[PDB]
Amino acid sequence: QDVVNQNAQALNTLVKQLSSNFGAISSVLNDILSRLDPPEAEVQIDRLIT
Amino acid sequence: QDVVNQNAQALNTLVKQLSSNFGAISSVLNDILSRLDPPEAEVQIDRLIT
Amino acid sequence: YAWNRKRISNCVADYSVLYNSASFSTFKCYGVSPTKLNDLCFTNVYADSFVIRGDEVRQIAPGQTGKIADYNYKLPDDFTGCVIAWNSNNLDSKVGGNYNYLYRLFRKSNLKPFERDISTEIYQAGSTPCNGVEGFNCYFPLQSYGFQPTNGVGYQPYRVVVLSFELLHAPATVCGPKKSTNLVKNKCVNFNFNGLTGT
Repeated sequence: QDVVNQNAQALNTLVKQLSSNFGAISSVLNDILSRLDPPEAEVQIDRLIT
Repeated sequence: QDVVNQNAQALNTLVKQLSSNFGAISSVLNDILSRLDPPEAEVQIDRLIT
Repeated sequence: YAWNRKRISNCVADYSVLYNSASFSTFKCYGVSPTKLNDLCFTNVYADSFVIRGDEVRQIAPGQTGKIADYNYKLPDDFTGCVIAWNSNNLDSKVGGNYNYLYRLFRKSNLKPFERDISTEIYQAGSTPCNGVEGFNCYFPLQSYGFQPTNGVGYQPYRVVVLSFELLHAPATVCGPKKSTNLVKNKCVNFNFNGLTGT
């Protein structure tokens, strides 16, 4: 049971890490893309990618 | 044979990583150093370093 | 709206003669340091020159906004070259005002970077397609300027030129006055083959 618990928990953490800003303005790529032009959205998308 | 193949692939990937921009304007330290002043070239050199 | 594109190739360039020619309004180089311009070999350096109003000269940069920067001249986001702008009044002081210039007011599709806006014909602004009468909801895009000596100092005419040389594309031909040297072999030495540098 410890194996299953550890694997489920690691996957849950990997999933939940998709909702943090990391320094950008928003944790959704579609939001940034629909709110900004590329020449100043590169930095936000880069922080998210990193 | 898998040992040799895995070590060769690891080394090939490590040495191929030297040809990526990582965000900077180039992938050659000498180029950035020779066509940019230091106080500005620091950011590109630092992206490559990281 | 009609900016010339004067190619340059197969010669030697310089920058020292572009420092003391005149105290230009701006000599600013994106992606290259203006002091090291006489050390590397370029690939088909371009040249685009025109004249604009002195307060909108800020619009000349890779990624700005403004009537010229939107409907007249669009630089690439990865622009790599110099811009040289200097105040032109003594040669462009028209007491009656020089109105031989034109720029756009509205365009259907904005210009991609480095595109000639040759669409200098009649234009449609709003509803009721007017078929070239310039009435209501039809405003002419081509407008003149207000260049006269009595005009504001920030509104004076200015002569600008953008040297836009692309790098690392082909056998380079535009490196400056650096002198060659004999070839030595079987010694770990520093070399420089048309910008290609190393040891």
